[PDB]
Amino acid sequence: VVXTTVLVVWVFV
Amino acid sequence: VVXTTVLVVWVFV
Amino acid sequence: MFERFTDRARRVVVLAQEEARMLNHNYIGTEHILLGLIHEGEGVAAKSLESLGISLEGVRSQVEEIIGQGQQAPSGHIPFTPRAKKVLELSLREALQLGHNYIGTEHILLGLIREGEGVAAQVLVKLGAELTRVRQQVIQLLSG
Repeated sequence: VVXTTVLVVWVFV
Repeated sequence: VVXTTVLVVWVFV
Repeated sequence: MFERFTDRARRVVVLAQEEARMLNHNYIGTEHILLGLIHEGEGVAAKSLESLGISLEGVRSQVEEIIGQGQQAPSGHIPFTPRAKKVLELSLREALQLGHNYIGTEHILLGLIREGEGVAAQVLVKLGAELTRVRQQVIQLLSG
């Protein structure tokens, strides 16, 4: 499972 | 002084 | 404009999502930002609490008792509640009041309290973490 941790518009990616 | 509340990569603009 | 979250503050928020994953929660509330704050347990926010008599594992089981646990663990992103979003925005407002051009764990503590309605604020004020008091432990500690 892909768990990116950049915050974009309050969503982690 | 000028306050912006967009959250964009950990910084508030 | 352009206030930056410290790398420590950024960890608190990354931690906030995982606390909620461990609990099977399908949301990130103010309580999980306080757990994150506790989990990194190292910043000015954590020392401002301990320096007031507050035990950070007392806080943790207090919060964990109120919110319980979920049925099963969700995947990917778990959405931040609006009031959790409002904590982070009140952090910037609390940093600005002090005249700071950054957002660190200290300010996140103040926004959790200032938010004034969520699980995190209710737990904090039951333990003396009153706003103007925490403000003063933040300022004396920061003096330097």
